[PDB]
Order: sequence, then structure tokens, then C-alpha cells
Amino acid sequence: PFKRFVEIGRVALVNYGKDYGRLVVIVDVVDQNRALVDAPDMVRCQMNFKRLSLTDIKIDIKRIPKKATLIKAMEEADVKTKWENSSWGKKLIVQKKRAALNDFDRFKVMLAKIKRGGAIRQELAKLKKEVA
Amino acid sequence: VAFRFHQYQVVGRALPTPGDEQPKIYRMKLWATNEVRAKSKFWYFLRKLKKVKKSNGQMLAINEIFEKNPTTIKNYGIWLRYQSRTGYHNMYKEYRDTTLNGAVEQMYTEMASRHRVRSPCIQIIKTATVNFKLCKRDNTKQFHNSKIKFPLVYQKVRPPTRKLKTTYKATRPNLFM
Amino acid sequence: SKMALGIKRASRSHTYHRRGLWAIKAKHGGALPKAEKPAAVAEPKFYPADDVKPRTVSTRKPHPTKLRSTITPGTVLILLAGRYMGKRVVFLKQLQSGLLLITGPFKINGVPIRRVNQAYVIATSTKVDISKVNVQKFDDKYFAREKKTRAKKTEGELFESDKEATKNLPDFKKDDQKVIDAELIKAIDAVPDLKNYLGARFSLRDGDKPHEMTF
Amino acid sequence: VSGSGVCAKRVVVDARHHMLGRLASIVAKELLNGQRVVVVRCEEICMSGGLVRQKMKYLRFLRKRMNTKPSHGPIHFRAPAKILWRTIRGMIPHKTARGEAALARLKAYEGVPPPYDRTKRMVIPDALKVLRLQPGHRYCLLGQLSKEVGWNYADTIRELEEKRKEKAKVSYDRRKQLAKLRVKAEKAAEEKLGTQLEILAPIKY
Amino acid sequence: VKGRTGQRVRLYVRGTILGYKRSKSNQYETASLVQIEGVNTREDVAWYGGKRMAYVYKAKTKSNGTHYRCIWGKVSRPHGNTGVVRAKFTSNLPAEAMGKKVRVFMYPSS
RNA sequence: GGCCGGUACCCGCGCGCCGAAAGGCGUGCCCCUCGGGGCACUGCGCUGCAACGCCCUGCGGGCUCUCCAUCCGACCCGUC
RNA sequence: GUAAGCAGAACUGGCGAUGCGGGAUGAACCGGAAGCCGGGUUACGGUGCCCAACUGCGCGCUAACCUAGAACCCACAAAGG
RNA sequence: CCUGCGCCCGCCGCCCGCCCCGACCCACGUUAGGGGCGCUUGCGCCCCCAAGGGCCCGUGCCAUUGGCUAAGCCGGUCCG
Ligand SMILES: [Mg+2]
Ligand SMILES: [Mg+2]
Ligand SMILES: [Mg+2]
Repeated sequence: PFKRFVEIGRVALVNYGKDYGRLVVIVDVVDQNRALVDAPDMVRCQMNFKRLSLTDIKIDIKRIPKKATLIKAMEEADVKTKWENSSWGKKLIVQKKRAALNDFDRFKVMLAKIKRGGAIRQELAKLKKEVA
Repeated sequence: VAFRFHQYQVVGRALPTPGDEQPKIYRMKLWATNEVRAKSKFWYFLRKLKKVKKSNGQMLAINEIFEKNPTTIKNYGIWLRYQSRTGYHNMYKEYRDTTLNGAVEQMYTEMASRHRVRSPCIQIIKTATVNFKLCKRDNTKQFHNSKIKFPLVYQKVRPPTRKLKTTYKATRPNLFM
Repeated sequence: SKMALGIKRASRSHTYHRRGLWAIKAKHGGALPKAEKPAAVAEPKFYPADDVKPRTVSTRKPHPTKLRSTITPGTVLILLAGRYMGKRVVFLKQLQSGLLLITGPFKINGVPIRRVNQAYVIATSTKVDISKVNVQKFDDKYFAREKKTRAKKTEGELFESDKEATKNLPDFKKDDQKVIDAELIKAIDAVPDLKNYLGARFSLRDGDKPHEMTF
Repeated sequence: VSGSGVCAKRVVVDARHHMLGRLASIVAKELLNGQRVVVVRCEEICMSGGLVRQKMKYLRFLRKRMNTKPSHGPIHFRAPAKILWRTIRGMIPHKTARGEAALARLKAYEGVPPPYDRTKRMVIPDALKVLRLQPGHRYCLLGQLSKEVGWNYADTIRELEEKRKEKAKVSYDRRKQLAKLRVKAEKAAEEKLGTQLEILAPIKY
Repeated sequence: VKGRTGQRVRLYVRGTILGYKRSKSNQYETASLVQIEGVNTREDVAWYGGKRMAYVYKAKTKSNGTHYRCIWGKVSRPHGNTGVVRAKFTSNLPAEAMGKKVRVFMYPSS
């Protein structure tokens, strides 16, 4: 049993190149290596499976569908929202946000996390001693 | 983006000669990497077919053809003449590609791989967008179906950019198709 | 537009406008004044054997060193060298000789108002409001050393006699620190956590890539 | 291959299912740059080419012996640790002082002899079998080769590894227990601190 | 680690000396090769281009009260596609220095 | 960002003022006509870029001398 | 001359008289000719380690149970299946 | 077995030499699969791409004078 296939509709992260991070809909297959990928911000183009990491979101669309219907199906399957709330899709967003922290923000994060460490230390001690 | 080949069309003619001061005009559709290489290949063909050499010839124009719809996949056919190690041969090759230019580059690489023929050896007789329901070749014709579906049997794991690349990674990678 | 500045400067008419030959057409009639034969010393005490050359008054007028774009009066900087490396300080203003003038404040960092080279500091994206601080009293002469005579060699007997005496930075610099420290703490407490922030020192803990780090 | 640049006092390498040549080139460059490696479970290295091809290669290596004094010529090792060590010596210039000081940093073991049991074993993605061979090509394990070449301690290493594996299974179940209790502790602190800890939410997952 | 003794702030990135700028049969001791810990690519060493480094070793005789020594240098230009840099020092390093640690500060910053 | 250079000529400074200073300030003619832009009358002179450090009989500085290590190179000369 | 790192000729260049970078090593093969130094960029040749440069981005072909195969000269292999 | 003027061992008062600058982190196993938690022990839920993560006063001139000190964390040391 396989849990993720290349088929018309499925959205994939683009996991390599100048264009890391973009989500693209596989609207057609060129051959066993290359695919047609389309996006709301980017014009349909060929792009290689080795540069595509498939995701778990699929959308019910035509073959090489018109741009309007591709958009309407993308919000019909709420791909950007579902990606963002996905743990995988949240991984990339959180790494960009951690990339965006400056020094004062990083110091506030350090202070916020030291108290959390002390808190979980206190709590773990109490609960371990509670469990007799 | 950048295409290793381009399809030009080149028009030339013999020099005017005070006998028949309007020579006949020859048009050809060439593939080459740039303008000067297209021109140099053009005089090749007119010298070996129309008995016209560049010194007694004249270049009228070189123009570069581009593809109508780069955003649509097209089944291409190339009838090509090549030189093996022991003679010449005629082949038909079908490709799928968004541009004839990319299909031709695909064909040069495929010929250089399947038959060890270099680009100086290949002559493209004819190129034609052979639409589906007429493709003769299994590898092309097997991709002609809606509801196509298959996994990635082969996918590289690699940092998205070079910056994330480390020699030591404590955890075995998780691969699953 | 460095090239456009160069052209506009190099134009003959604008060279006239800069060198101000007009208002030299004011004082000395409507024509440019003559020069004369100064320097009638006629009293050479000593004749050097080699061809004589006198001292230079440098007639060349160097451009002041430019400040970084990401430095504004009111930034928190990061020191890099010297005894205060890693200290997070406040940039008050660029003093006139070309060096940055910074404060700790001295109550929390122990870094006084001091002169630091622009090379050895890093801007941080943070700003403090220091509209209400008085700095005009600061200049180069405030820091001019007047180093004493080289006849004192620091020996063992002086090593801790200087430490156990207070013949050191005189009391008016002490007094100065109080006023700047107060007038800048009052505006540091407005920003949350900034007192702790400036109290801290910047360290590059494992897995920190400076080029990746914003500032 | 330029060198990891990690500052660890030693780097321990779990050489199970890696490729001999590529693991050894990576290690050799680590050693030359000056980083001390300790390659453990050397007996499990995968090698491309069939077991028969590696057998034939190693017996060609056996015929090579100095005629007039056999003890002097090639020294044909049998332990997987020593075969890997010889391979890396192949990539290091061992007739120079830099070369011998380079191999001095190399400690290779079969299995994981303590104190390397209680140590995270770093793997080298540039050489794993899964990522380096196409699934379907014949390969072999360096331990299975050496057994068939004249290393008489295969059973001993198997015994020691079965003991080590069960002894580590016990501890890993212990750390599952501790980890679920610490998960409970993390939420105990999370639902105890609210607005005081919002700042970590947009950079936590 | 916790309650440790040693330097309390690191304002310098570690690097390893890696050799010299060498052809297959020459060495050019004027410029050395350095790997900065954490840099992996040709663009990123463009940031360190200029930031001075220090080879800190320590001799056998005590001079100015310390065995420690310092030779000074800076990152001139990238050397290759994998974050190696060429380093220029005041006086050429010993050949024994290759493999040892070097401190790369951020003094000439921006 | 690297390497070199630091001025008798190209630059630059004074013969006016304001300005710590970068520098701003005049008049007349052409252009757009906003913003401002272009051009112009042109003279005497002078004309080796600076700031701050460290050490100064020191366990200092540096050496082309000696020994040793290390990387690279490197077969023993005369000769037919 | 059967062929020859063979003998005799033609045009040219090289070696001899010549270092230097590459071809692992080679007098004449490839690049190239040179005062002594700093900086940059290259030719030929390469970028897994030795060994400075990518286990870089693509596409195919090969599976060698014969030492699979891997550099102009070159250090060879054929007819045939 | 371990030198009757020789040495061994323990304590602490320290000087130095060397390393280092957070010199922190124990699953096995496969990758045409796997992981964690619950209960039909088979089915659910959630997750898997890289440690690219966790952890840690992480913040004091390798660190000013003092005083107190919850809980917690760490180092030494006794015992098991
Ligand atoms: Mg002769
Ligand atoms: Mg040169
Ligand atoms: Mg290398």
C-alpha cells in the first residue's frame, strides 16, 4: 500500500531550487520524470519530480484545467489553509519565522523559554513524586 | 528559461550572376545552438544539396522560431538521419514535451546515450507535432490517459539549498513512496 | 548618484560657484586680487646640507568618515573588541572625530560613555527614544588623553597602590555618568525587558551562524 | 568532500548499512582535516558488487605476497575493523608524518564496545545504502565477507550485539516512559502559563 | 557544561585550517585555506570576506608573561563552491598549523 | 571585499561669508518653465592625506646565523 | 621490408640548447616559452579520497559467477557469435 | 612480589603544564515502508522530512562586596 501518488490535481511542495517552499498543483504529467505544475501566482510550467515533494492534499480538478477553475477548486479544497495548519506545512512557516527573529526578539524568546524550562522541571518533579 | 537549442529558419540564395541575375531563394528550418551555428549549418546543407557554397552564396536572413504555447504538453515526432559507426540510418523518435526545442534537446541526449552518436552526426529530417491517437511508440502512448496515477519510485533526499548540508545527521532518513 | 554628483561637481560653472570667486569679486574691486611675496624671514639659523624642504601644513581636506545607514541616535549596539566585547550598549551620537560615542548605561553594564570605532560595533534593529538626553557637552577634548610622562614605570609597589588610591578618572566624569544614566534609564524603562537585555551580553552559542543571524 | 567542520571531541559513526568506499572517503577527509572519528558496527558495512565479486577481489588480494619473505609484503587482514582501516589508509598518504598522525585519529571497532554504547552514533547520509544503491542491485556485508575470508569471531560479535541490543531495548522503553511523563509535564506548564508564554507559540511546533 | 569554566562569551566563529592554496605539485604559502564552522556555500563566505581571524597557538618559552601566541589574518576571498575561504596572514603559517583551530571574529563588520 | 599607492603637476587649498562639518551662498544668458537644469566672465598664488594607539633595556623587537619539526619540491655531479 | 622503439627521402614544427602547468612516471603528446615579487583571470587537465575544485543540477545506457570500465600519443586485442 | 631510609596510597593549600570554549543528546530496524499513543490486539487517531531537532542562566570583566534562601537543577564526596 502506498500513501502518496502523482496524479492530476495533487499539490506538491517544491523542495529544491530558487523557488523553495511554493505549493504547486500537478495538472499533468509530461513523462516518467517531468510534470506540469501550476500555481495561482506562477504560470504553468514543467518541473521535475526530483524537485517536487508531494503533499497529502489533493484537489478535484480537470486535466490542465483553466486558471479560473483551478483557483476555485483550490479554495474549494482550502489547500493553503490546510497546508498551513498541517504539521508539515507549519514546519516551513515556523522555520521562516525563526529566521526572521532579530536580537531583541531572540532575547525575549530566550527569557520566555528559560522560565518554561524551569516550569516543566518543577511540574515533572511534582508529578514524578506524586506517582508513588 | 535557457534552451540549449533553438529552431531558426534561414533564407539564402546564390550570388546574383549576370546570367540569371535573380537567383532562386532557399528556405530551411534548422536547429542549432545560436545564430552563427545555424548559418554555418545552413551552408552545409545548401552545399551538399543545392550546390551552393557560402563564397558563391549569400545569406538573406536568419530568424528564430519560438513555440506557440509553451504551457501545453505536445506529442512530438522527429524523423532523423544519423551516422552510426559503420554507416547511416533513418529513425523515428516520439517525445512528449511542452516545446519542440526541449524535445529536440531531449532527442540529442537520447541519441548520444542509446547510440553514441554525437551532434555532428545527426540530421533532423522532419519535425511534426504528432498529436495523440496517432503516436506509434509505447513509451509516449502509455502516458495518454486521464486518471493517470503512480508514485515516485525514485526521489532524491537533499537539502533544499546547499546551506543546510551537513556531513553528520543523527537520524536515519525516512523514505516512503 | 555618485557619477551625477561627480559631473555636477566637475562642471566649470559650478566649480566657480563652489570656489566662490564671486564675493572675491566683491572685496577687491570688480577684479580678482593679486598675490604678493610673503615670508620675508631672512633669518636662517641653520643651513641643512641636503636640499632644503620645510614642514607640510596638510592642505588636503579629507571627507569625514560616513556612518552606517542602520545606525541612528538611539540604537542598541553590540561591542566586539576590547574589554567590553559582547556588551550591549546604546549609541548616543557620532562624535566629531569620526568615532561612535556610546553608553551602557553605566549603572547596568558598567560600560561608561566611551568612544568606540564604528568598525567594531554591530547595529541591532532596536531603537530607544533619546530625544530628552543632553549630549552636546561631549566632544573629543572630553576624551583627549594628555598622557603623562614616560618616566613612570609601573612596578609592584605601584601595581596595587594605584588600585587602592582613587587618583583615576576625575570626579566630574563620575558626575556626568549620573546625569546621562538617569536621563536614559527613564526612557529605557518605557521599553519592556530592555533593562535585562542591556544587562545581558551577546554570546554566540552553538549552532548560531552569524551570516544567518539578523541584527 | 571538504570536511564537516563540527567541533566535537570525537564523532562516533554507526557504520551499519553504509558503503565502504564512500564512508571511508568521508572519514578519511575528516581525519585529514583533523577530526577524530570512531567508527563502530564496522561489521555491517554494505559493499556494492556481489558477495562473489568481493570474494574474488579479496582472494586476488590474498595471492599478493612478497615472494622472498611473505611476512614482509602485504598484510592481509580479516577483521572488518582492520579491513576498513586499511581502506582508509588507502585514501590517506600514510608514508608522511601528516599521514600517520591522520590515521592516529582513527579508531575502528566491530560492534559498539563501551564507552561507545552510551553515545549517539552519527550516520553519514552521503553513504547510506538506501540512498546510494538502487534497491535491487546485489551487494554484500563486510562481516559476511570476512567470515568467508578467515575472521573467526563472527559468532562472538553476534553474541555481544544481541546482548547489547536487548540491553538497549530495556533502556529505550524506560525513555518512552520518561518521555510520556515529560509530555504531561510540558502541558502541565503550558496550561499553567498563558499570556506569559504566547511569544513561543509562533516559533513552536 | 552547566556550571562550567572557560570563556563566557564567544564573539568569534571557529574554523579549521585546511592547508594551502596548492596546485597538484605546488604550494603557495602566501595564502592559506580555512573552513569556517557552519558555512557551506560560496555566497555565505562573501559575508566573512574581510572579517579578520587569529591563529592562536602557544610556544615553549614564556614571553610577555604568557605562552599563548597570536598570528593575525583575514578572509580574502572564497575558495570553491563549498564555503572554504582563502585567508591571508601577516606571516605565513607553519605547515603544522593545518588541522588546528582558528578564531574568526567579526571586527571589520557591517 | 581584496591588493597597491598617499601626492612639488591630475586632483587640492588660500586670496569673502555662513557653517564642527559633508557643504550652502552671487550675477547674467538658454532650457524645460513645477523641481530645478545647462552655459558663462577667470586672475594671482601656494600645493609631500590624516586620526589614535602598543613597546622603548623588557619574558621586548628581528636576524640574512645555528639546530629541529612540518607541507610542498627534489634522482649525483663532470662528461661523450 | 612481413613488421620493427627499422633503413632512406619531401613540407612543417618540436627536442637537442628548455625550464614551466597537464597526460600518475616519459626530451620531443596537449597548453605554453621564463628577469624578481604582490593581486586578479585563464590554457591544457579535472572537481570521491590521495589532491586545490561539486559525492552539484539533468537524461539515458551497463550488472561483468572473465581483475566490469574508466584520457590524443598509449601502452593493443581480431574474425565471428 | 612490589626495595627500613626507598617508596605507595588519602586528604587539602596551592602553583604550574595539556585540552577546550555549551568541546550537552545510548533505541533496534526498513526505506515497494516506518513511528507514537489508545483501546477489538486488530483496528483507529496523529505523525515522518532529515539533529533543518531537542536540552541547558543560555545571559556575571572565565566573572565586585555582602546577607538570606523556598521548591528546582547541577558538580564534588559517602554509601549501596
Ligand atoms: Mg650535442
Ligand atoms: Mg600569480
Ligand atoms: Mg580537496
